[PDB]
Amino acid sequence: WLVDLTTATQPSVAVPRLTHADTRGRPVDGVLVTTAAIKQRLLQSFLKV
Amino acid sequence: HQPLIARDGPHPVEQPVHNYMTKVIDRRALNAAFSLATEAIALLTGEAL
Amino acid sequence: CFEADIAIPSGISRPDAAALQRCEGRVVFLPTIRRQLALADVAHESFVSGGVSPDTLGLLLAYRRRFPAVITRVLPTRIVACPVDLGLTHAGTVNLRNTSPVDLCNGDPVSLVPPVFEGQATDVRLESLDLTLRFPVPLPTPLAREIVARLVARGIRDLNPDPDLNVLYYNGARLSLVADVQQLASVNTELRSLVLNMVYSITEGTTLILTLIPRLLALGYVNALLQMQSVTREAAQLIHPEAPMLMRRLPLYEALVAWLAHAGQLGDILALAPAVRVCTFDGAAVVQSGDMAPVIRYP
Amino acid sequence: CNTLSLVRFLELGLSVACVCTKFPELAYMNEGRVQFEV
Repeated sequence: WLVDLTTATQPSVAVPRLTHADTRGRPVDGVLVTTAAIKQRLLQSFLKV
Repeated sequence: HQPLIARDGPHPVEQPVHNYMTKVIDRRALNAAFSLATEAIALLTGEAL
Repeated sequence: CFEADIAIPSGISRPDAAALQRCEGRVVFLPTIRRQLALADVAHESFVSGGVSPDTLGLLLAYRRRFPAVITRVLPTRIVACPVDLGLTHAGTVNLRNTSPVDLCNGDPVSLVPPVFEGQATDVRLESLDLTLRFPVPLPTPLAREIVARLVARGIRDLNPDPDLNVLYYNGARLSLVADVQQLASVNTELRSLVLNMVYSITEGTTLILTLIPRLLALGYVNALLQMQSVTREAAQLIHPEAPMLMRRLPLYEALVAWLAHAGQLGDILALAPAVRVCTFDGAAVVQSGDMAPVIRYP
Repeated sequence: CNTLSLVRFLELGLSVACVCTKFPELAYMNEGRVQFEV
């Protein structure tokens, strides 16, 4: 369910030139704002980073 | 500049519309305020010392 | 003063922009006094109260309810109005657009309905976002109280037919109330509910008092002093009306509150109280139609 | 009054793999024969 929701949209006409890293090298391409209540039961059952 | 998969067969020819589409910026307020009492007007200026 | 901003919505045309250039100095009504407002609180489409378009009653309920604002400077993306109802008395001079009478050096002008004048005059419509700004008419207190009681009197002769009420001279001018060709047939259907209000509050009370006062005085300082200042007035009205009309206490006193409840409605409805004053400086003391006037805050 | 009127694009790499052979330069040609001997 998430993985299509992860890419139902399409990438914008945008290169930021200032990227948010992943401590290795990896650039971040999404945000996924959620509520506090949903984020709890989502993380502990659908692993993790 | 959208791609073209320019076709075989006698179906007529593809045509690149490299159109300029515009958008429109909104305007927002974002207002904030704070009180100041009847005293501290002579104070913070230098009157009532 | 405390200038309040009304937000211009998205894409309008240049005549819609020029429609915003023919309104610099009008009168605007708004529900709340938030420092940033939108155009959705302004339009005549924001006056719906029962799912239908309001009448001149339904406007004058809101015209006595919500708050006047006068646009000093027009803007792209904003509307600056320094509102009247905020500020101390006789401060914050503002500027209005006159309509056909004078607005003399005094008079304390009053906002009121458009269809007492030309209905599709000052009903300025935005074409792009498709809304309607029906600006009220600023009439001074004597003539504003004059014309409001004439058309409802003209509504009576238009109600159940068989002089001509419409001449009404001003100090100099002859004021043509009748805009005949298409307006007056729309007049008696847009003051339609309102005439019933001026009637039913008269038919109830007079037919209540003529079974109140005969039921009073014998059911004593108010007794003999009832007709003391009403000698040959109320007994004469008891002689005239009770003869050519018809003639129960527990529904009666129940009807006593209900009529007088409707009476307290109409006093807030009618009589058009002054809100802003013309008392200018160094003017010609006499304003003309389409010309500005320095207008000061409180009556 | 703004930029970002730019997108970029190309497509190769797999554009030769599925193709899985190629003769380039066909001249003015009339008939192409390939015969099989099994």
